[PDB]
Parts: sequence; structure tokens; C-alpha cells
Amino acid sequence: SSVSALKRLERSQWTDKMDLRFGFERLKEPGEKTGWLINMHPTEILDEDKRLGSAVDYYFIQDDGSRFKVALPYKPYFYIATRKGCEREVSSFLSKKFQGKIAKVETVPKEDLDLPNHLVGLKRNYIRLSFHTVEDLVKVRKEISPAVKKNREQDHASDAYTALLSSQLDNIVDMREYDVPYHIRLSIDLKIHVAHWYNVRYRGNAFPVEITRRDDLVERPDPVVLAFDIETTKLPLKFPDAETDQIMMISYMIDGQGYLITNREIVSEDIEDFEFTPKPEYEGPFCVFNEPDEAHLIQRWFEHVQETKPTIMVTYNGDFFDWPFVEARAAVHGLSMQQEIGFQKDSQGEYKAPQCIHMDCLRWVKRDSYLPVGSHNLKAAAKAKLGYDPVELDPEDMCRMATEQPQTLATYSVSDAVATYYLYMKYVHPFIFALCTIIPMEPDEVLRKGSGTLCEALLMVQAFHANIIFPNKQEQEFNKLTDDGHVLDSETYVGGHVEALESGVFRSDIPCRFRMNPAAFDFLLQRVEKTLRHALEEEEKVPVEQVTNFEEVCDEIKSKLASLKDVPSRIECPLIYHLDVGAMYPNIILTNRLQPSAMVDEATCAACDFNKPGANCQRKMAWQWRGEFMPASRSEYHRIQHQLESEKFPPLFPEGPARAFHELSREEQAKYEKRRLADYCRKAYKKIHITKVEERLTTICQRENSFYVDTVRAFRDRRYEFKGLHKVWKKKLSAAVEVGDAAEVKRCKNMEVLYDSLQLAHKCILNSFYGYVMRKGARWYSMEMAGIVCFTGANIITQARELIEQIGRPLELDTDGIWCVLPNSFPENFVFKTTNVKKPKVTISYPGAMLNIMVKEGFTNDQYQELAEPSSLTYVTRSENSIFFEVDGPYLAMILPASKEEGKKLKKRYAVFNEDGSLAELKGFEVKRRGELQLIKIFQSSVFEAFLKGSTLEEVYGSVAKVADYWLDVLYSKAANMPDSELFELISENRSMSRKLEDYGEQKSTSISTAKRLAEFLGDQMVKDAGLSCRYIISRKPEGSPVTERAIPLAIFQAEPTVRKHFLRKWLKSSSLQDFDIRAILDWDYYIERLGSAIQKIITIPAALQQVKNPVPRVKHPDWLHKKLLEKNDVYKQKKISELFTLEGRRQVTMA
Amino acid sequence: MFEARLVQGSILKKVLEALKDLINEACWDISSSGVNLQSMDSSHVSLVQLTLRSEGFDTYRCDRNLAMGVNLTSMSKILKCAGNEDIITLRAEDNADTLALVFEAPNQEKVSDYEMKLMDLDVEQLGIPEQEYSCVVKMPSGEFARICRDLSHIGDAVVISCAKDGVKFSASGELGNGNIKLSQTSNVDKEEEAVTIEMNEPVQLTFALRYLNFFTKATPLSSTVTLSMSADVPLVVEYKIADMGHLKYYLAPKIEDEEGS
Amino acid sequence: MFEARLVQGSILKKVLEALKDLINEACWDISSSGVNLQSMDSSHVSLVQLTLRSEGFDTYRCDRNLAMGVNLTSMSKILKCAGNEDIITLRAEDNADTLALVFEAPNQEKVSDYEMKLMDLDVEQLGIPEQEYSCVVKMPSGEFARICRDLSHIGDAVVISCAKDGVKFSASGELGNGNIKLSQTSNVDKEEEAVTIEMNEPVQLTFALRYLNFFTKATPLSSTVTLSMSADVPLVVEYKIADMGHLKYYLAPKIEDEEGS
Amino acid sequence: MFEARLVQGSILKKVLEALKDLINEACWDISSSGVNLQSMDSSHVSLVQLTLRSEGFDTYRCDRNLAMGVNLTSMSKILKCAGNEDIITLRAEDNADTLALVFEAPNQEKVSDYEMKLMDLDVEQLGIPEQEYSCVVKMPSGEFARICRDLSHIGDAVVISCAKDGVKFSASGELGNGNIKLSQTSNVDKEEEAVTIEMNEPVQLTFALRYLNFFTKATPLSSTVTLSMSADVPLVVEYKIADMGHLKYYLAPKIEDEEGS
DNA sequence: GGTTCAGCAAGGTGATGCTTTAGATTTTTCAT
DNA sequence: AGTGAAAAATCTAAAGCATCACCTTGCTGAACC
Ligand code: SF4
Ligand SMILES: [Mg+2]
Ligand SMILES: [Mg+2]
Repeated sequence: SSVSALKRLERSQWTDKMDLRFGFERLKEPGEKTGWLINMHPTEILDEDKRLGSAVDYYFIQDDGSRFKVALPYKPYFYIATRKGCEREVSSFLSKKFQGKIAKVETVPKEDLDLPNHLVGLKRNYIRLSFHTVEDLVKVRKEISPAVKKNREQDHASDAYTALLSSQLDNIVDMREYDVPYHIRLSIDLKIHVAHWYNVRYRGNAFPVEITRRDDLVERPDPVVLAFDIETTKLPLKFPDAETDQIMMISYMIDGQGYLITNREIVSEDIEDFEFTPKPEYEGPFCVFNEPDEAHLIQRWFEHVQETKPTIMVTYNGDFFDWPFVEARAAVHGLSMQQEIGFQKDSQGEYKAPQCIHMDCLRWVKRDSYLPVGSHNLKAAAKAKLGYDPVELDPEDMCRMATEQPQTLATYSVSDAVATYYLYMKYVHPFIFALCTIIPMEPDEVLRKGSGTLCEALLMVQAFHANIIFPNKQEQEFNKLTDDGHVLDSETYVGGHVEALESGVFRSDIPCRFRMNPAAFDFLLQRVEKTLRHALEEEEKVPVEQVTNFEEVCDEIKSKLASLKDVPSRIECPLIYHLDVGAMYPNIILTNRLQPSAMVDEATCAACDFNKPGANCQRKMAWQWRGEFMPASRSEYHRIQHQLESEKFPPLFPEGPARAFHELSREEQAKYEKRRLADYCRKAYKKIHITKVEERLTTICQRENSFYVDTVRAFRDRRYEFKGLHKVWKKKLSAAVEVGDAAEVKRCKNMEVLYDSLQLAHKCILNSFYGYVMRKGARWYSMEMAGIVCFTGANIITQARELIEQIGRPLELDTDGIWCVLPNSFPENFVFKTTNVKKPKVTISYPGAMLNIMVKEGFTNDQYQELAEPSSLTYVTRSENSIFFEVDGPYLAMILPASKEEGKKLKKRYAVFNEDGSLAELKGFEVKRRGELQLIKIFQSSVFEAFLKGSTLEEVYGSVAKVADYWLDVLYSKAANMPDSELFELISENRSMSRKLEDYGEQKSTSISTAKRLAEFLGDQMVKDAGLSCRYIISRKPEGSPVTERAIPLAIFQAEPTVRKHFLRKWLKSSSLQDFDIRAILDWDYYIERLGSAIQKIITIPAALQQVKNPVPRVKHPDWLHKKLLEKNDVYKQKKISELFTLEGRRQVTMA
Repeated sequence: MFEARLVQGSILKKVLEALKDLINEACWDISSSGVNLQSMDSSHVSLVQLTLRSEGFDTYRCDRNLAMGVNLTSMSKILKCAGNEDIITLRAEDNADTLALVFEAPNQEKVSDYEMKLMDLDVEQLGIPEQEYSCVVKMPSGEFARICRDLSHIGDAVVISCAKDGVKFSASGELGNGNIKLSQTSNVDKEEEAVTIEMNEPVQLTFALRYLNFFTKATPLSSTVTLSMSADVPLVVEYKIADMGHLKYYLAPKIEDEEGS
Repeated sequence: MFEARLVQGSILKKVLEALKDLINEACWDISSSGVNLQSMDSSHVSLVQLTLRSEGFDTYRCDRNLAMGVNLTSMSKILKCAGNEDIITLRAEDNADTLALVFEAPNQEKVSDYEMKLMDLDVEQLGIPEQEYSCVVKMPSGEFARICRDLSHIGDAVVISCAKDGVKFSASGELGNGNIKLSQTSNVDKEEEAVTIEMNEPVQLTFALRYLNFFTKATPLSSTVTLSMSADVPLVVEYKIADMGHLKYYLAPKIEDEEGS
Repeated sequence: MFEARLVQGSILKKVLEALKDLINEACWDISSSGVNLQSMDSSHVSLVQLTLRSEGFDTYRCDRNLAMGVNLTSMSKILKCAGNEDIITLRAEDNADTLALVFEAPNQEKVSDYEMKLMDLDVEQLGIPEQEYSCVVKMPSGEFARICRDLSHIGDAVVISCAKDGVKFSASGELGNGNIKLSQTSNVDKEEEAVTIEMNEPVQLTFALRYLNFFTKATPLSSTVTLSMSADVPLVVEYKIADMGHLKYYLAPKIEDEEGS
């Protein structure tokens, strides 16, 4: 293995010489130096002993830019727990199996997260096996893993035998840490966190590197950040190719100074320096370099990156169109991006340099920016966050603009660059680094990786502060046995309760109706003094005796609420609210003391000897369980297991030997067993899938280890601490802007941006806990925890719905929060003139206080305790009721769709529009997915931009009727007036083709038929490179044949006309036809049915549920809704029986 | 210890198959006067009243008043086990909730006996007041059930008018109007094909035909149905199984929203 | 208006019962020759004609050639209200803007009116190419319908061929090949099973059997099917008895001229 | 070269309807001993044996032992066009890879030949254990179909007892427990509705009513069915058709876990 | 007064429309 | 403004089941010899 060793050696000094010329000179001199951490990457730095070893290099920046790189040796980690009392000989066998492959094997006791009888101090102990290098680790992984899986079944069988009794390599019982990476485990055990000021001590060469945190320096230096963006030539109406097309312009943005390099081969003339300033806080200084060809352009780019040396490089969708194009244009011109700036593709298709963090704002817009889905492009993000409109330009017409005038095209390019760079540094750069101070991951991977693994990184940090061993990834278990005795097929927690109780247009100017029950109002009149008292004493944590102005706001409350009693039925303008905690669910963990490692059944709870009634050791909580399973019994499973033993069976390996029962893997025999039972109960038991829905109660123990609880506690109150610090520094800025103290105002602006970013990142992770818990297969995922949290969320939110149904018209129940309306005569927000000098004004929310007393009086819990001082043995008794349903403010509009059958509930579908017309949030609609048809996209945009017109329901449905009448009249006239060239783009649908034509086998579908037509177009040569996603339309003239066999591509229509005509007559099965124009072969019935289903499910059915006549009378209702509507409006009505016949008695068959 | 003999066992089949389709639960009452079933719909609109006495039940004795809340979606799956000529013997226990059946063949070749455990529930009681109940008409059950099943497709509700010129069954529907007239062919010695119509005033009242479908399922019990109506009252329908008893079934109407203001 | 007198009205209710899947909406044309339906189906394949001559009925009464475009399946749900022994009586109206149909029980005590407002659609009339076909066959519709519903479900395509000795119907499928041969009856004078074939030159055609037993199944209106057939022409399927029934189907050969290969 | 005649078409048409549910793929055996079919069902619990002796056919001349392996659902799909009166003929050749068969009528007019292909798969030929039957009941098939569809609704696991007094079916379940007794009929000399009891020692075991329904759907084969049982053997169902042959079912009982029993 | 053939009620049965279960396909969601 | 893969909603074919018109059969009544 000397050749691979010298290869990875050459890779090591290759990256080292790459970074030495790029500015990151090594820590080779003995001394002590400060720094701020930037990047983290694995490397293969050796030692002076010439022993093979993997190391890791950190990158440290300075406040003046005298950067450096520090490489320290560090071996990877691995844990194996073996059989008790015989762990010496397995470690000696492991050490003697490989001369020096293993680096060190040692054992130190630890604590298990789910070991019962933990009060007596029980211990479970692993052994640590360390290798000197990572590829030896993955080699041993591939060597041992199937043996581990097979021996795991042996250990499982042994456990079953032990349970029945209760009723050399094979000495290893389990193993962990095969999925944690190198750098990740590195940080987990050393606690070295990106974005923290550090100092390094390194005397001599034999000594390792010492690193120490310097956290008192709360300021952060600005890294040199280069944001860049390409534009490429292209042939029209086609995605550009990287083999023939070339770059006409690159635009880039380094630390406030901007440059633009342009190719003069295609561009007609030179470009002068210019200024572009959209807003006074966005400066646009720009210099222009012009090179004759693409080779000199990319050479100038490479040398300027080599000279300016940016640590962080910023793109927008860089991993998709940018890097393959520039890498291929380097490769064409005899160069490569590996050899001068070190940017190559990784295994996952993403581009990560060893020293320059390639960072992509599109993934942040997708993940954390809370923009509506389907609105993730750069223009939308710049309008939503930066508050300005980027200049638009058609890529189809940009090629002729590249030769007509270069100035406006240059302005577009630099506008793209400056939008990317300011959307970087104003919002997401301190946001990412604030996320980075708590997440132990290098910046490119912490932007790329998903939400669940971010929660995983935080829990691994707090897990190794608490010294616990990591649970593995939760695999799928084959043929789980129900306690009733049936094998399972699917096993699910609470099914995501979503309900659209009403549908209609809702605004702050519309007059809506209220049926007000005065009983809740009689409750509120005698509650409201204590409700505002508790709101001021808890949400502000100040005593009520501090304020003096209680009486006049109380009198305003009384006047408004008393003017609410005067009539139940009333009509005014409702304010639109969103009644919820932003993530109630973390507080549901907090106030219930929930954690995924402390929930068991009654059996092992009774096995623990410290059970006691009337104590906090035994608490129970409710949820509901779902299981789709197999109705066949348990004894029959042993019967069919015995009948499937010792017989001949076809091997899956071609021309293989006679296989037996023992070496069969679980998945193939699992499919065989599923087929056998599906055949057995297609005949005898009348069913194969039984869906049992039941309710369950779980007992949650005390905190054996409270690691999942104190993380959320400390993270929540550190979030509130950072919020308070940010507000304090915001007031400092709000005085400093009129102080006139430029350097100080700049530094406190930096401090308040830093504190705002920490607050925003903490808010995002607090929202991320729920998204982590709601998936299966996570390394800390408990089934019962997810069920408990979702069911208690449902119960609390339907209690809130039950109360709020009487103070207005609540609309949409959700797994996130009530989306409702409230009357405007109902008071909305109170300002308090408070004599306290720390706060002259206090903003308090009246629905917020009402929901706070709702969650306080509804749920009183005595399990909360505080541990202040262990020395005095004190224990204060108080209850934590921190469910803060924060009304986010009165919105401008709310749109709900309806459903296409009688009485079904929608699935997370609505639109919420904020006050300034900006689309606040959208969920569950057709614009979410970029596929389907774009015949529907323009209609949906033109209807959602047109609900903000008019004052009454008649006027808003008049405007929507105008929009739908326009678009259905374009459709109904067969789209005749406009030119037809864009119509082939507009109408056609584009479906991807993932597999080949022969992978599905004999199954035939629409995409299979389209691929067959494409094969019949040219031949097998197109099949050889059939990686293109197929576009198609639907034929009309062969009626009766199903639409799955009725798809024709548009590739036939670009061919030369005679073969088009002949082979179209071959397709349509009608050789007597005469016309060839695209007017009649379009299946306009299917298209108008699609647009009809859209206009039914968006507009007309909610209109019928909003007691108004149909805004589109030419689109008829469904039969059920037509029946219900024609039955409702007729005053002739059905009278019940309790009124026409009196009551004579009530009885029950009582027990004697 | 309750017994209830029935030699002509098809009539218990015919009553029980007419209450599965719109009653989920009805509570049988037993007393010395016989067996009664006074029970409302679960949709709380229309109500059943079985009354069977002891002059058709051959072997029959009962000394105590009690009730059993039988289920109707499951009892009419275990009574068609007998054929159309078997005899049926009900049995019950004082303290147990188990109702037993005995199906005996008339030729003594197939003997079966059944047990069924029951449950206790909590329903309401709606006693009837006594009124004029005029506009009484007598029709064949087959013709009335046939026309009631027929009018279900054209309309969803019916207007019934008892006037001098026969009886007016006019169903109201979106497609068309279907109306039925009954002629007074009183010059027939046979009571089957001769209808009797007596009245005190012309009465127009409307009813739900979607409930009239599940209503009219009790076809082959009596050869002649007797239906009667008045103003602002539920229609009364008697299916007289003259050997022991009769099915009275009461259907509440639809009315207007009084005088608007 | 064509409120004609019928001695028995079973024919109309069963042709509406059977043709509720062939035509989704038709128009009733009535002229001095009687009633002539010519409707083109939903899949736009065949043109179905029904001729019910006025002299076949008891009486005719119309102002002029009247075409009423009543939805064909809508009034099929209401036409089975009448019995097979029910009759349609006679009435006279000249300016009726709403068509009513009269229902009269065989015992002449029940009368009914079923109305339908006048709504109309204009359907283009298609010319019918008519000439002397080469082969006309005649078999009772019982066993022909029986084998047509027992051989369409083994194969989708049939080669139908006519020769002197016996006409054959050959369909292949994934479970095998089947074919039917019919000989000639010469010593048989009874109508119940005689298969008479008038024969000019042997013909071969290919057809889909799904359309033949399902969308074109109106068997009991007549008792003997006659198929007219020739070279390069579509099918002519005839259900024909006397003046009481004549219906016909025009399923076309959906065979291409070897453009697949 | 094989040839067979049937002067009746009921039995060969109805065996395929009787057997298509348990068996999807079978292996016929044609020889001088006749027709043999031993088969497992697709769950490998129940055993079937279709046996036809050579003397039952009108003329039955063959060559030698041939095992042929087409499936059964295709055969039932293609052959069910024959009625209960059409006469049957089948012919075959060794060199030919297909087997022909005509459905002909006695008037030599209605006639249809079908040729069927040979798809080849050979299942294992297991030896059927033949032992004594301790209890034999010979009872009508219509009453057996009625009692199986009777007990299908109440429960799923039927317990069957054979005793001196007769046979006793019993059904457990959540909707009650039913008990049916059938005693000896000694005063009835005619045997198309009576029962016959051969008795050695009392037995009782549990069987699955879905499988009993799958056996009892062979009911048009014979007016009587011979159920028989012995110690722990699969329960055997004998369908004594005629002198033509037998159709024998064998069902294993289900093992009840002693735990919680 | 025996006979006998037709009339009619009634069970069995093929055919049918609505309902319910089961397998393949897209769609959302989550990781990247 | 990318990608891939899994859980769930959706679409489609086949079996269950209650119902209806019709075929065949047992009981019975009135004309006949
Ligand atoms: S809840 Fe049960 S298992 Fe947990 S500590 Fe208490 S007694 Fe032990
Ligand atoms: Mg770009
Ligand atoms: Mg771009």
C-alpha cells in the first residue's frame, strides 16, 4: 500500500503548497499567536517519526489580515462494547490482527443513556479503538460491518434466549461511531468551535499544538469575502452547455470593492468604471477589467484571487450552473481549477475548496430565511430581506444585448453581484456564524446540511459535555411483532392534524360576521383585571405595584369589551391573527420534563426498585398510536417459518451454488415472507392490511440524565438573554445616532448586528427542534415522544379553537398555529406609559394575555422545581407556564382553498398576505413545485395578486372574476390572438425520466410512452444519451384510449416537415386526415379540465361556501356542492323532533 | 326467563330487515301487554313503534316489565339464517343480557339455536299524543312501496295532498316533477284493489323522500298499508300484521319559517 | 308532442335501461314516419339509429317534425317507474312548451304525469351510405349474445369472416385462441334457433370485442339479430322484430394499413 | 393422439367454476387410467384431487401416460361458454403442441371449436396418504351451502362435531355463538334430501370457514356431498359426481395454542 | 267421483350496480 | 435558479355484496269424462 500512501502524501503537500502561495503560511515558528477561526478541513499531515497519520488544519484570520494555518495531529475515534469480563483478549486479538494498523486501544467506564436501575450507579463500559488514518478506518469498517450485522443477529438470538431463561471475533456485542465524520468527531471531543477567537502555543516541533479560547473579545473581524457571478453565452431556447459556450462576463465583490472582468471577443466595446447605488446603505464602487479572450479572463480571475486571497467565496446556486461551467472552461483552455485555486467537485456534487469556504445563499433561502416556498429565487429574497428590486433582464435577449450595448448588461451583472454580496453580509453572514458559534461544523457543511443534523450536532456537543455514548442511526426493523401477535407494515404517530374549517377571502377592510356568545364575555369581564395583571407580572416579569397607569387602560378595556356585549350578531372589519407560540413544542418538552431517553413501559418500570406511588417518579401522558398491520396470527408465523425451512429456493446471485437458510440476508427473505403471507391471507382471513388506531399512556421517568432538557432550557433562556442584550444595544444605537460619535456608533452598530444575528440563529434552532423530532430514523428519535408532542399540541390548540370560536370566526386549524380573525372592536394592542427608567413604554398584547391565561388556567402542573443552591438544600415550589401564544400582528389578507369531494379536509394549504402587500407566507399550493404546468403559474400569480382589491366580498370576487375570465377567455378562444411561438412553451408539460425504458419492465405509463415515442423519433442513439427530461403534450383525436398512452413530445415538431407529416400520420392512426397545424390535436378538454379543477379548488367552491353567487358561472359546481347549496338557500327546511314532540323521560339500565 | 313463539317466522324477518337501513339502535320493551318498540332515529327525525300482543304468539308468557337495547346493524344478519317457513322462538334471561333464538324447521330436519350478548345504552322516549289523524287512506303496500321507491330518482322530497280528487303525491326535484294520483275505485268487493279515502279537510303537507326510501322497506308484512295525515303533524303509517300486532311509524314533516318579518 | 298510445310500454323502458351507456345525450326526432333516433356516441365511433314507426303505435299526434333534445340517461332513471305491463295514454296539445309523459296502471286506477322542461341542443345529421351488402346473416340473439359475452374476455381483437359453409368469429388472446363457426339451417322452420345466411362472396374483417357486448347490448327488445356485412364497409348490427322493434349499430373497422411496421 | 366424448356438458363446465379459486396452476395427467390432478393450493394448506375414470366417458381412447401443465383459470375462462346441455368432445395429437375441443349441439347447428396452447411447468407429484375415515356423513349439498353461507356471517372458526346423534356445526365470534344440529333421517327412504351416518367414535375439531366456503362452492356437482373425518387427518370432502369420477378436498385443521386456552 | 291441465306462488339463479380492498404512480418533504 | 430518496396522497383494477328480473317447480282449483 506504498503507492496509495505516497499518493495521499502528494495530495497533502499539494494542498499545503496550494495554501502557502494563497496566504495561509503555516505555524512553523515557536511562539504564541492570536487568531479567529475561519475554516475546518481534514488533511494528511505526517509527523517527524514518518509514521502514517492523519491530522487536521485550522485556518486563523487576523484583524489586520496576517492570516495563518495551524495543522495539528489527531487520530479518529471508534467505540466497541463487548461481552462482560472478557474485553482484554478481544483487544489483544484486535491489536495482533493488524501489526500497526490500529493506533491505540483503551477502555474507560462511561454511562448509558437508557440503562435501567441507574440510581444505584450502574456502569456499562466500551473500549476505544483508534486508527492512525481515516482510510484505514473505512477499510476496517468495510471489513467488519457485515460480520457485525450477522453477529448482531447472533447477539439478538442470545438476548432472546436470555429472555426465555428469564421467562473468537464473536465476543463483540455492539459498536458505535461509524457515521460521525472526522472533523465533526474532532470538534465533539476537543470542543474547538468555528467563529471564536483563539490563541495558539507551539514551541519546538516535537510538541503538539496548544489552543485556548479567548472569549472576552466579543468583537469579530470582517473576513475578506468575495462574492462572484458568471454569465455564459447560449444558443436560444436551450439550457447552456459547458463544452462549446463560454463566459462573456464575470462580476465579483471583495469587502466592499467591486470588479467586473469582460471578454472583448464577443462584447463589441470596452466598459468604463461606473457607480451603482440603489440605496444609501448599499455602496456600489466598481472597476472594470477587459480581456481579449476567455483564457486571459479566467487567468486574470485566477491571479486576482491569488493576490487578494479571499477566505470566503459567495455564490447563488453555485453548485449547479457555476462551478461545472467554469471548471469546464478551464479544462478546455488547458487549465484546471484544482491547480490554481483548488476548487474541485466532491462526492456529493458540491464544491468545497480546502481553504476557501464556497458558500451558497440559495440553500439558506430554501432553509432558514422563512420566505414562502416557490419563491426562493434571488430577486424574491432581495426584495423580501434587502428591501429593493434587482434589475431584471431576459436571458433569451441577453445575447443580443451582449453586442448592442454592454453598459446595461454590465449593470445587470454587477447588480446580481451586489445583491448576492449584500444579501450575504447584511443578513446571512453573521447569521451563519452565529449558528456556527453553537454548531461544531465548518461553514460550508453547516450551510449545506439539513435541519435534523444541525439539531444532531448541538445534541452531540451537549452529549459529550455530559459524557454519554451516541446512539446509532435508527434503522428499519423487519417484521416487528405487535403484542397482540401480528406482524406490522406501517407504524405511525399522530397523523398531522390539519383542517381548513372555512374557506374565503379575508382582510382588514372586508366586513365579516361575528356570532358572539356572551357567556365567554361574562367570563372575560370578571377575568380581565387579573389577566392583565398576570400578563404584566410574567411576560414583563415586573410587579404590578411598579406601574401607576392601570386604571385608564382598564377603563378603556371595560369600555371596548362592554361595547362588545351589546349585540351577539355583528358585522365589521376583522384583524387577522396567528394564535400560537412560534413552536409551542419546545415548551411542551420543557413544562412536561420530556426527553426521548426516559420513557418506558410498565414492565421494566416495575423492574426498577425505586417505584413509589404518589410521587414524581411515575407520571403518565397521553397520545394516540396508529398501526397498519397483517391480520394473520402469531402461531401461524412460526408455522410458515417452519414450512419455509429446509427447501430449495432460487439464489439471487447468478449461477450460484445451493444456498441454505443461514446465510440469507434479511431483506430478500423479508420480501419472500411478505409475499407468502400476502398469498396466505388473500384466501383465508379476507384481509391483509388492518389499520388499528388506539390511545396510549406512557410513563415518563425522572431525569436519569437531563441532557435533552437542560439543552433546551439553557438555549431558550440564552435566546432571551441575547434578545435583551440586542434590545439594550438597539436603544444605545437609537441614542447614538443623535449623539454624533462616528467610530462609537459604528462599533455599536456592529455589536447590535452581532446580537441580532445570535437572536435570529437561536430562534431558528428553537424552531428546528420540532422539525428534528418529527422524522423517523434520527439518532435521538423516540416514537412516543413525537406522538406525545403532536397530540398535546393538538389538544392545546383545539382548546384554543374551542374558546376562540365564540369571539369571532376562526378559520384554519394547523400543526403550527390557529390562523383566525378577530373583530377590530376587540382591543388589539396596548401601550403603557410606565414610570420605570429602564422602560418608558411597555407594549402588551390583549389576545396574547387571553391566550396566556388560557394556557395557564387550562394546564396547571406541579412537577416544576428549581435547584438554586445545593449547599442550603432549598427547594422553592412554583409552576412554569411559559406557553407564550404570540399574536404576530394584524395581517392584510388571508386566502383559503377548498377540496374536490364532499367533506374532506385540506392538507396545509393557505396564503397569508402581510400589510404592505408582500406575500407573508404561502403553503401547500401549486406554485411550490417548479414542475407541473406553467399554464397554471401565471393564473395563480394573477389571482393571488388580485385579492387586495375592493371593499366588499362582491368587489373582491368581481376582480377575481375579471382575472379568471381573462385567463379562461384566453383558453376558451384556443389562444388565437397572440403569436404561437411562446404558446408551445406555455402549454407543454415537462416530466423527468429517471430510469431507462427497460428498468420498469412490462409496466407502461405516460413517461414510458413518451420515451418510446422519442426512441421512435431518431433511434437507439438518442436512447444511449437519454438523460434529457421529456416535454410533451396530450393528443386528442384518438378518443377512448387512456391518457397514459396519449402523450406526444415536441421534438417531432422541430424535425423537417415531410417526416413530421408522415410520422404524425403514423402516430395519430388516421391516414385520411388533411390538416397538420397545431389546432385540433391538442386535447383542449384535458387542459380546460385542469384549469377548471384549479379554478374550482381555489375560487368558486370557497365562493359557494361564502354565500355568494358563482364568480365564474361558466364553470359548474360539483354535484355534491350543487345539491347542498340548492338545499341550503331554500327557506323550506327540515324540522327536528325534540320540538314537535315533547320529552317524556331519561333512563339507563343501571347496575345492581 | 322470557319466551316468545312465532310459527309464521317470516314476519319477524320482514320487520327486522326494515329497521337496519335507517335505525342503528332501538330499545325493545317487554311487558304483560306484549312487546313494544318505541324508539327514535339516531339522526333524530323519525320514530318507530312496534306493538305486538299475545293473540298471535302461540307460546308466550311475561310477568315483568323490562327493556333490552338491541343493536339493529347486527341483529339483521343472524335472523335470515332461517328460511321463509321456519318457526322462531325467542328466549331471554332475567339477569343476563344474552338473547337466545331458536330456528326450527317445519319438517323436523334442521334445528338451530343462537345466543347473542347485548349491551346497555341510553336513549330517549317520545310518547305519542292522541289526535284526529284524518285524511286516512288505505292503499296496497306493494303499490305504495313501488311508487315510493320510484319517485326517489326524480326528487328528494314529496308534497302529499289529500283532497276530494284523490291523493296527490308530487315529488319535487331538479330534473322534473313526478306526481301520482289515486282513484277512488270503491266499487270493488275485494279490499285489496279498493282504496278507502276519508277526510275532514284537504290537507297539504310535505315530507322527506330520502327518508321515505328507508321508511318503505317494510313491504311484504301486510297486504294493505294504512297511512294518515293532518296539518302540522307527523305522518302516521300502520302496517297491520293482523295475526298479533302492528307497526306504527311516525315521520316528522318539513314546514315553513312561519311569517317572515 | 307524440303522446302516443301504447298497448304495452315495456319497450321504451328497456331500451332506456340498455342504452344508458351508449349515448350520453340524444335528441328524440318525431315526424310523420314515427320516431327516428340517430345519435353518435361519446367515443365518436358509431352512429346508432332507432326507427319506431307511427303505424306500429296505436296513434300519432304531432303538429310537425318535432325534435326534443332530452338528456337520454336523465329520463332513464324515471322511465322505469312504469311497469312492463304499464301503458302510455293519448293526449292532445299544440303549444306545449314542457313535455309530459303519462303513466297508467293496468288496473286503470293509477295515473301519473312526469314532466320535463323543453331544453334543446342542435346535433348535426350524418348521411348513411346504403347499398346491397354481400353477406347478411340471421341468428337468434340469445346464444350470439351469450358467446359474445363469453369470448370478449379472452381476447380483444376478432377476425370476423363470412363464407358459404359457416361464418366464423376468431379471437386470439394471452390465454389462447378461440373461434366460433355457424352452419346453415335448411330443414328448420322454427324461429328460435334458425341461422339463415345469404351469401355472396367470403369476407374478412377485424374488430374489437369490448365495444360489441357492452356498449351495444340491448338484446331483449328483439329475439333475432341480423348482421349485414360486405367488403370494406363497417358492421350493420340489427335487432329486428315486426313493427315493434328495429335498432342498428355501425361499428367501424379500426384497422390501420400496416403503418405500424 | 387423444380423444374424449361427453354426452353432457354440465359437469365439465362446473368443475372449472368449482376449482378456479383454490388452484391457479395445475398439472393434468391424461392416461389409460383416465384424468388425474393432485394439487396444492397457493398457500399450501389444502389439497385437491380431481379424478376421472376412463369408463365414465363415452369413448376414451388415448396413447400413454402424459403429464401436461397449463393453468386452470384460463381453462375456466375459455370453457365456461358451454351450457348444461351442450355435448363435449376433445381431441389431441402428440406431434401437435395444442389441444382442440368442440362444443357441439344435438341439432348440429350450434358448434364451436377451441384450440388451447400448452404452457409447460411441472409441479412435484406428491403421494396422497390413504387411510381410514372414522366418521362419514353423507348429506345434501344445498343444505351444506346454506349452512356454510349461514355460518360465514357470524364467525370465522367453525368447530365441527361428529357424534352418535348426528353432526353439529358451531360458530364462535364477537356477534354470538351459533349451534346447528343435524340428526339421522331413518324414516326417510328417499336419499336426495336425507342424510346418512357412518359412526365409529365421536370427533370434533376447528376449521376455517373461508376454506369451507371454498370447498362448498362446488355445490352444483352432486345432490349429496360426503364429508368425512378421522384422527388428525385433513378433513376430506367427497363429491361423488357419477360413475365418471371424484373431486376430493383435503383440509388441515388449525392448531390452537394451549396457552390462554 | 277420479282425472288433469292450467294458474299461480315461490325458491334458485344469472346478471348488475354500488362498495370496498389492493397494488402501482406521483407528490410532498427531508436531506443535501 | 440544483440534486436524490422515502412517506403519503392519488389513481386504477379486481373482488364482495345487496338487489332485480327471469327460469323452473310444487301446490292447488275448476272443467272434463
Ligand atoms: S419510572 Fe420506573 S424505571 Fe424509571 S426510575 Fe422510576 S421506578 Fe425506575
Ligand atoms: Mg449565478
Ligand atoms: Mg446568474
